[PDB]
Amino acid sequence: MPNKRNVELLATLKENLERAQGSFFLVNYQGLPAKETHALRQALKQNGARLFVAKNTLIRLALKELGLPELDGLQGPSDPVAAAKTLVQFAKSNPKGIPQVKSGLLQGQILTAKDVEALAELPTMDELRAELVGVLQAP
Amino acid sequence: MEYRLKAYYREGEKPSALRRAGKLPGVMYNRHLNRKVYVDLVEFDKVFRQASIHHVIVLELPDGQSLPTLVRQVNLDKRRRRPEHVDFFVLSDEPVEMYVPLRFVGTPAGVRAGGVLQEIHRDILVKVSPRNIPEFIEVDVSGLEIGDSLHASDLKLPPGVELAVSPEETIAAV
RNA sequence: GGGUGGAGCAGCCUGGUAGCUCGUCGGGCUCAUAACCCGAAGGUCGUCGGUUCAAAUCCGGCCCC
RNA sequence: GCUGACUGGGGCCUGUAGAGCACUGAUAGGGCUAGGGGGCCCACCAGCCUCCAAACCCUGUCAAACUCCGAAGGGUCCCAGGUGGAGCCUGGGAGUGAGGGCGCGAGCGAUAACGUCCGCGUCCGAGCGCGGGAACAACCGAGACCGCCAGCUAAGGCCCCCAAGUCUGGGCUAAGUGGUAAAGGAUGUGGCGCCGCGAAGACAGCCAGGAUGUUGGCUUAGAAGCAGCCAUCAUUUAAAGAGUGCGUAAUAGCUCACUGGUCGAGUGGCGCCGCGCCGAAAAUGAUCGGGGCUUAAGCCCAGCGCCGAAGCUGCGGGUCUGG
RNA sequence: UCGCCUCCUAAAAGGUAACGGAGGCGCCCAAAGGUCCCCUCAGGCGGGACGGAAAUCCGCCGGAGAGCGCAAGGGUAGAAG
RNA sequence: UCGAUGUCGGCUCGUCGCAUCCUGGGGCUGAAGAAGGUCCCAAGGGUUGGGCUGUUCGCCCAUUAAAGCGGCACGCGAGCU
Ligand SMILES: [K+]
Ligand SMILES: [K+]
Ligand SMILES: [K+]
Ligand SMILES: [K+]
Ligand SMILES: [K+]
Ligand SMILES: [K+]
Ligand SMILES: [K+]
Ligand SMILES: [K+]
Ligand SMILES: [K+]
Ligand SMILES: [K+]
Ligand SMILES: [K+]
Ligand SMILES: [K+]
Ligand SMILES: [K+]
Ligand SMILES: [K+]
Ligand SMILES: [K+]
Ligand SMILES: [K+]
Ligand SMILES: [Mg+2]
Ligand SMILES: [Mg+2]
Ligand SMILES: [Mg+2]
Ligand SMILES: [Mg+2]
Ligand SMILES: [Mg+2]
Ligand SMILES: [Mg+2]
Ligand SMILES: [Mg+2]
Ligand SMILES: [Mg+2]
Ligand SMILES: [Mg+2]
Ligand SMILES: [Mg+2]
Ligand SMILES: [Mg+2]
Ligand SMILES: [Mg+2]
Ligand SMILES: [Mg+2]
Ligand SMILES: [Mg+2]
Ligand SMILES: [Mg+2]
Ligand SMILES: [Mg+2]
Ligand SMILES: [Mg+2]
Ligand SMILES: [Mg+2]
Ligand SMILES: [Mg+2]
Ligand SMILES: [Mg+2]
Ligand SMILES: [Mg+2]
Ligand SMILES: [Mg+2]
Ligand SMILES: [Mg+2]
Ligand SMILES: [Mg+2]
Ligand SMILES: [Mg+2]
Ligand SMILES: [Mg+2]
Ligand SMILES: [Mg+2]
Ligand SMILES: [Mg+2]
Ligand SMILES: [Mg+2]
Ligand SMILES: [Mg+2]
Ligand SMILES: [Mg+2]
Ligand SMILES: [Mg+2]
Ligand SMILES: [Mg+2]
Ligand SMILES: [Mg+2]
Ligand SMILES: [Mg+2]
Ligand SMILES: [Mg+2]
Ligand SMILES: [Mg+2]
Ligand SMILES: [Mg+2]
Ligand SMILES: [Mg+2]
Ligand SMILES: [Mg+2]
Ligand SMILES: [Mg+2]
Ligand SMILES: [Mg+2]
Ligand SMILES: [Mg+2]
Ligand SMILES: [Mg+2]
Ligand SMILES: [Mg+2]
Ligand SMILES: [Mg+2]
Repeated sequence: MPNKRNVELLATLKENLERAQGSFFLVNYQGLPAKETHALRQALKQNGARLFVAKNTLIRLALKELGLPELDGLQGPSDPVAAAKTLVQFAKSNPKGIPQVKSGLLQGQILTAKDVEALAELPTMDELRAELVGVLQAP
Repeated sequence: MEYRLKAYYREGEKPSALRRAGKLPGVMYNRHLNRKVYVDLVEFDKVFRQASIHHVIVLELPDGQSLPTLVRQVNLDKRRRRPEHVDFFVLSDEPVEMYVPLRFVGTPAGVRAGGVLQEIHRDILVKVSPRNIPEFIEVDVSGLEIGDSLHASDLKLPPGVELAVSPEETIAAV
């Protein structure tokens, strides 16, 4: 029972569990289209942008284990910068070229339930929130 | 590493029956002792395949003993390659003769270009106390070039050792 | 038991290199020839596996005579 | 007239079987090295380096005419047991001097012959008288003085022919194997075993996807994986061989290496044993003695019974020989 | 092919067959015979003028493989030499 | 089996085997078709006339769907030659 050379060399490599704001992490269908989601195979020395391995490995016996415990999302089992470069790397989320790049289970640290209406399909939160200077604050 | 075999006792007991029950007869003897013994064949195999006389066996005798031994003679039935007796020689004060397997890091670490190397390759008989019992002895430095004959008077010789054979056999060849 | 440079044949035996003649080619001697004295090219030695660092040169099959 | 075959105990004699390599030779591989074998700065003539290559060094064998060893058995002598259609001695009468099969050990043969020739046993011969073997001189049982409508058994048998079990248990085979002939062959079958992967989840399948400059350098009207030689570069990786398949006016279109996914339990390989299967074609009409039989009326391991001969018992008689 | 001798076959006494295997004898020696006293091989390694693998010599080593008139076997240096 | 079992070839009459020559089935093909190649099933029937020679067998002529190989005391002389 040599038990999954992945579960040592690709058990997330015991890597990037804590790195990259160890909460909030990933979702949605390890991948349908090899026709419209490019930007692999070309970053001059390595990709480091798509996925590594093994959805099923960690979704069972990778416990809370150094993230930030929050709870609200969509369903069960099926990038470094947090909540900002969401759809600025891949997966434009319906159509994206191949329809229904659907969903998963997410939890960051504050009050996120649906998250494709508020933080996924390219919103404005760090530049459009400049409306707290004379709106609802100063007469 | 050492191994263990459970080594029951026996006096009469026509040996053809011991085979008919799956148990391998043998003998246990040394300078001060000789008794009739027999082991189970099945566990003997799983052990002796790696016991491979170079290594020591404890045999953990019934009668409360635990008697360490080196295997020295195995008469396998001429017909079917299957053993039909074991000679268990009891290690005692010091020293004995024995064979020790060799490891190879010699020249040119396997052969230069696959030409004339064709050396003498097996374990070797040594004389040593029953304590400095080496697991293997690496055939050492690889400066024995094309056509060199640096014979058995040769490599490392860990602490307990003796030229128990021809001081020069042919350890390295053409 | 034979199958070798174009023809004829030696070389196998005794396995570390295939050669004479004639033909051909060119030269020597002729006044110009014939012959003659000299070399030139060319085979891998039916073919198949093995041997050996080597075998047309050892071994055995098939082949054609 | 206790001397005999056979037997017990001893004492020496032997050179087979088996094994062995020390002699005699034969022998595979390596080492180390005369002499060749070929090659070099060549004749001072010796300078090395890798098939032959004697003796020697291990490492492995072979032998009727080799033996460092060597049983069992066999022969002989002594002391004993053995009173036997036994032994010995003298003498009278013969017949026989074509043997044969079987077992074991050989030789010739072809590790052929119901072959041939010795050896030791046995049997037919002469027991072609009796039971079994279907039938059948010599295989198994057993040495037939005669009589009996009595008994027990041997080989072999007990479903019917056909006497006695369709007897008892526990396994196996599905071929009519039994009622067969081999090298070999193979998801037949039933057991023992070993390794291999698997509940962060494997083997089936059903979901996805194998995209690069992509001309892969090189080939090349073009081979842009799939006509071929491939620097088989590496840009890598949920994954993707510049390509295992079909595709092919180079492309369009297509599939499999490989991960991931759903379902969620065993899975795939190796060896062994018992029995069976293919391999399996011959000459009038078929069949294992026949009919028939398949948890047997077939094979393997137990066991209980019974049947069964001219054998042994019983009863009666006959002679012969002892006492 | 035919008598004699040696080995094998010949199955550990003797004996044992075949157009089975493989070899010899039909002589020789007045010294090769009798006896007494002596002496020990063959090879192998070094050394040694003409001498080489060897002629003869010295050294050490060498339990019998030499020799025993001729085949083979048995025997044999504590002699048969 | 020698107080006999007539030895080859032909003729006549056959019959049986199948390891099939043709005919009817069939698989694979480097099977386009046609026509073959090869292996499988199949013994029901069929399987020619001539020249040569004692011949069997062969080799030829002309044909054919094809000119099958064996067994039967190399079938068959109380049937013939
Ligand atoms: K007596
Ligand atoms: K005796
Ligand atoms: K020897
Ligand atoms: K008489
Ligand atoms: K007899
Ligand atoms: K008799
Ligand atoms: K049957
Ligand atoms: K004298
Ligand atoms: K008669
Ligand atoms: K006759
Ligand atoms: K056909
Ligand atoms: K027919
Ligand atoms: K003829
Ligand atoms: K016929
Ligand atoms: K007649
Ligand atoms: K006739
Ligand atoms: Mg006696
Ligand atoms: Mg023997
Ligand atoms: Mg012998
Ligand atoms: Mg002894
Ligand atoms: Mg007496
Ligand atoms: Mg008498
Ligand atoms: Mg006579
Ligand atoms: Mg006679
Ligand atoms: Mg006779
Ligand atoms: Mg006789
Ligand atoms: Mg007799
Ligand atoms: Mg027997
Ligand atoms: Mg006879
Ligand atoms: Mg016989
Ligand atoms: Mg015989
Ligand atoms: Mg006769
Ligand atoms: Mg008679
Ligand atoms: Mg009769
Ligand atoms: Mg009978
Ligand atoms: Mg009878
Ligand atoms: Mg009889
Ligand atoms: Mg009587
Ligand atoms: Mg009875
Ligand atoms: Mg009985
Ligand atoms: Mg009855
Ligand atoms: Mg019953
Ligand atoms: Mg049958
Ligand atoms: Mg699967
Ligand atoms: Mg039963
Ligand atoms: Mg009476
Ligand atoms: Mg009488
Ligand atoms: Mg004798
Ligand atoms: Mg005898
Ligand atoms: Mg000498
Ligand atoms: Mg001698
Ligand atoms: Mg008559
Ligand atoms: Mg008559
Ligand atoms: Mg047929
Ligand atoms: Mg047809
Ligand atoms: Mg056609
Ligand atoms: Mg005419
Ligand atoms: Mg005529
Ligand atoms: Mg005709
Ligand atoms: Mg005939
Ligand atoms: Mg005949
Ligand atoms: Mg006739």
